Amino acid sequence: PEWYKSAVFYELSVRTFQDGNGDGKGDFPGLTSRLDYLKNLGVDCLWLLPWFPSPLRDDGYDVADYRGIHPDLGTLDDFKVFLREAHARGLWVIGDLVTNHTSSDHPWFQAARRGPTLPDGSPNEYHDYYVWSDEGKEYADTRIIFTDTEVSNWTLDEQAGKYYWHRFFASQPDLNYDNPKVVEELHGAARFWLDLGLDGFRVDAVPYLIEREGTSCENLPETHEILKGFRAMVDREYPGRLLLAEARQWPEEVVEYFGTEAEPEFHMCFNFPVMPRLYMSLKREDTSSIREIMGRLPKIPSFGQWCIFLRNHDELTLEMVTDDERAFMYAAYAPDARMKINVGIRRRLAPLLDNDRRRIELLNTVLLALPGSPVLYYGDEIGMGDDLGLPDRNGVRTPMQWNAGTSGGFSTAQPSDCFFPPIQDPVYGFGRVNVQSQLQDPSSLLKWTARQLELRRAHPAFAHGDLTFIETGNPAILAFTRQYDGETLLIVSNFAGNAQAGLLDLAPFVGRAPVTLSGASPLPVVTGNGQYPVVMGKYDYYWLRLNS
Amino acid sequence: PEWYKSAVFYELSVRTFQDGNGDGKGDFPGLTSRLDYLKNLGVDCLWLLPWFPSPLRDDGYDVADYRGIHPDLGTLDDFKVFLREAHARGLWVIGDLVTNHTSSDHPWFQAARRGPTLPDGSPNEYHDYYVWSDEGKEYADTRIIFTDTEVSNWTLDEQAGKYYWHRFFASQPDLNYDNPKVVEELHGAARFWLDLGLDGFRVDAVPYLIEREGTSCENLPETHEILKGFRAMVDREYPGRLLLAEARQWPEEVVEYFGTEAEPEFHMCFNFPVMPRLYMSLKREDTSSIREIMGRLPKIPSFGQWCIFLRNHDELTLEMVTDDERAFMYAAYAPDARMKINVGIRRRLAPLLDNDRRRIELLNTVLLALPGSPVLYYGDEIGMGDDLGLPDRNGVRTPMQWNAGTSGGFSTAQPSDCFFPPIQDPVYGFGRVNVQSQLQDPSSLLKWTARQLELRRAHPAFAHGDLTFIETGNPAILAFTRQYDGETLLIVSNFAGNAQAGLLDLAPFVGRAPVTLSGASPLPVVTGNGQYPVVMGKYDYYWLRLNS
Ligand SMILES: [Ca+2]
Ligand SMILES: [Ca+2]
Ligand SMILES: [Mg+2]
Ligand SMILES: [Mg+2]
Repeated sequence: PEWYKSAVFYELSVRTFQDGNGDGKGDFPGLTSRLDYLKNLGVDCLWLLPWFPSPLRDDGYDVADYRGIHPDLGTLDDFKVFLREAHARGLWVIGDLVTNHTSSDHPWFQAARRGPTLPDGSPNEYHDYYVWSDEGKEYADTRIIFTDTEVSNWTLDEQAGKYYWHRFFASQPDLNYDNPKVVEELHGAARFWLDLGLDGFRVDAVPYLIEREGTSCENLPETHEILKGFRAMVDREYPGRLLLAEARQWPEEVVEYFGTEAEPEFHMCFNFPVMPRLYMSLKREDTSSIREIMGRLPKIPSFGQWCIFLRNHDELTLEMVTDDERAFMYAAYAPDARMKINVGIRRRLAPLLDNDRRRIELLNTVLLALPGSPVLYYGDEIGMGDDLGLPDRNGVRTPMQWNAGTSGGFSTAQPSDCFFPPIQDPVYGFGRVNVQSQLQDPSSLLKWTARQLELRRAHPAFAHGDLTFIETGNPAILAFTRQYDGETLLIVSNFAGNAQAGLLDLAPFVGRAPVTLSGASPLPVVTGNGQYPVVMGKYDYYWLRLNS
Repeated sequence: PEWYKSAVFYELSVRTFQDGNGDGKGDFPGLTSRLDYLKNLGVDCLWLLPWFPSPLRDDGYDVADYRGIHPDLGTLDDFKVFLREAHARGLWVIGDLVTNHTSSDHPWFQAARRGPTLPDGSPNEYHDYYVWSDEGKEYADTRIIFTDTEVSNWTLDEQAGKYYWHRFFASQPDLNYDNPKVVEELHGAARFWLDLGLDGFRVDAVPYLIEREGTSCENLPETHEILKGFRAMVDREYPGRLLLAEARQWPEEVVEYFGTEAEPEFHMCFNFPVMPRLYMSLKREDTSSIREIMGRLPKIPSFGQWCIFLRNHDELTLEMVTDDERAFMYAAYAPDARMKINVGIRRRLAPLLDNDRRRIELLNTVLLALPGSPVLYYGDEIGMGDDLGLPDRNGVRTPMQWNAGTSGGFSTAQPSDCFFPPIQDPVYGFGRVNVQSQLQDPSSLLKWTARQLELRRAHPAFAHGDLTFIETGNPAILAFTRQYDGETLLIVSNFAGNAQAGLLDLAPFVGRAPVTLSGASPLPVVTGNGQYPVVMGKYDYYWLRLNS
């Protein structure tokens, strides 16, 4: 069983996790000091957000050199030391491979915008690196992903006197995947890092690579043909290593990015479609939305493994839901206008659940109990909040809060001089929410989280089991099984804020004794026709074993 | 129905609650400015600890003047407006009344220790206020309560040249209750406050009033008669007021202190024995002991009511349990030797339960669902902690933590200057635990507690209903019913730290559906033989109503 199947991932922005030189910006020297924390929390893989040189207009997803380390974060040596030390400790590391586009400041585009043919008469290698147009009329019927900023997907470079394509920001010019030179250019970039010992990538914005006139330009098969090339490259050149796709898409298109047994594609994809239904079912006290969405997920290849997440560095995306659901979400979870952005809500996990421990522990159990490898977003293990006064998605990207000293331990510089200012308010401020406190608090959320991860660690049916929903007779109770290697788990959870009664249909399991995973307290043995009755308190989760 | 029966009491010390002027001592003006806080919290009566002028040898139970107020706290006027402002907001306030003895600094005793007659020949009215002996030998066959500091119960005064009787500290001389002038004083002290519109008294040290040769000098009939005299007086002149006995004796020893229908005495007494038991049941995962001790409660007069609590200004008293019981408690709740004192444990509530919100709620619900007027202790609504770095039981008498400003909002004095220092530790310190945070946090403990007091208030069966334990078939689960006026309450509670299953014997209520007091979500109806199977999560509490 491959390593990425049993792994727990944890996502972080180097620039915001821990600064080590008082300049007010996170860095690899500082990240390297903290590796002990992550490891003993129960994290196996780190996934760092982009670390490359870049004018930082989409926080360094606008890459200006693929083989660099942004000055801010340290040097290539620091990076190597970081890597060596993660590895020393049993930690895997992966990064973000930004494939669909670069910054407008990349030397490549600086050459491209000269003209189609060089002033000395000769032709320009770099102009057919990008995607140009004269009138800029192609690919209408194409959505504008950054709706609150971009009015079109073609913009007008003056130096070139033509239009260029960008699904994202104007300064993030899209890369021409019809030019096979460009495919070799990125093959280089991935070799570069993989040679250093990096254990994989999360690859970014992958549906949008190839663009055909008369289609939406998402999930095209040519796109997939390209990706197939990369996984081919890795399957040959670097056995073991991981490829992980971000695809914000409906469930039938999302599965496509695993490929087939015969034509393998990605090792992992994020389960984007389950994550909103989690929040929705919460507010509706109705888990149906969850059952439907999981029931629309085909078997994936032997090698595939789902990637499960609650939140991340981005807005809670609501693009891939019906209009009716979208509006309902906004009213229930985004009452103020500055809580919205693009087609999504820009908030951290805890503020979304109104800082309610009970609801928080609940939705983390379901993150753990589903089929996949879970990824934690940094700071949510201690219950960090947001600063909605920061532009774009910066309010969920504040500094990690280590203790109650200056800037919460992230830096010796005053908050004002940090790159993003650490939360100081009475509820979510570092005064009250920080790691050092919760390493001393016996009942803290951090201890709770460490202690539950460990519990999942001791049962592999979580990581590797099959799944099968149960009948509860009550939409607020959601039950399912996980079997793997002789182990049958029964996970029941109550999405209602008050007590709820179910009748569980355990017909398949007649004669078996249920017991608690924690302490094996015995429950009555299934009998009769196997209709097991239950009552459940507000937001309870029962994690169970069935013994034959 | 008499106000004291429905009410929720709240115990604070003025000296430690809020400081108006920055002297570093709480006082009435400061207290006055926090009355909205208390109104909104949900409580009905303020029990104040001793505010009388005193040298403070025995924490102000050593009184220098029963008709004044200690100067640290304010003036008689400050008190009158505090009282006018409490009342204006529907709060009753009661005070501490120390009947058996005064301080050696009381004028009475200073004037008493001259001699049986004056330097002008004439006799000395105040010689007979206290209790004198020539050889000091009477009243062997009586114990020395404070076995630690005191040797004798007679102490030699050189100025009077005689011995005086004192049950307590030698600076707390017994009043001479066989002298009728003194009974007059006791009545006049009580009348002073009752005129100001004080609503009642906690009456202190009653068993030891009268002392007789040849007895225990405890619980004597003569002493009961004075209290009847006392009760009689208040019924005549100030009807509606409350007299509550402080007195730590088993419930069947204490019933007497209510008196009888014909000859009233005290309106309320404390029930001590359940208190330790709730704690023990939790950690033994077994509730027999609670059932058993409510089972053994005597009948009490119509006007009677029991008082009932969790923690307070003193140590968790383990006098009222078996030795084997006392060991379990010390083993489970007092790992550190220095958490022990005086057959008790000197820790606040959240620390006792490892700051575990679930356990903390668990226990408060039961306190509030059980018969008896509950008294809550300042600071436990926000989960304050303790300072064992302070002597005696001053660990649990730290200043209230209002916000995260200087001295946690209590004073403008720096922490070192405050009367006792506010707690600053990582877990329970005012940077992390305070009112300002908890009001701003939609899911705080403080808000929860108000929710719950609201919930109690809506169902009179909690104040006036009878009590009937049911079966469950599993010790960790504790179920009972409250009934008054047609309404029937069913409150089920889980004392185990993991899921548990029960079979509730609801035979008396077949054909009836239980429903949630919170959002009125209903459950399966009761059917057949009336055995109603349940499941409960760790430390759950189910507050239910039964409809016909
Ligand atoms: Ca593209
Ligand atoms: Ca006496
Ligand atoms: Mg730095
Ligand atoms: Mg003062």
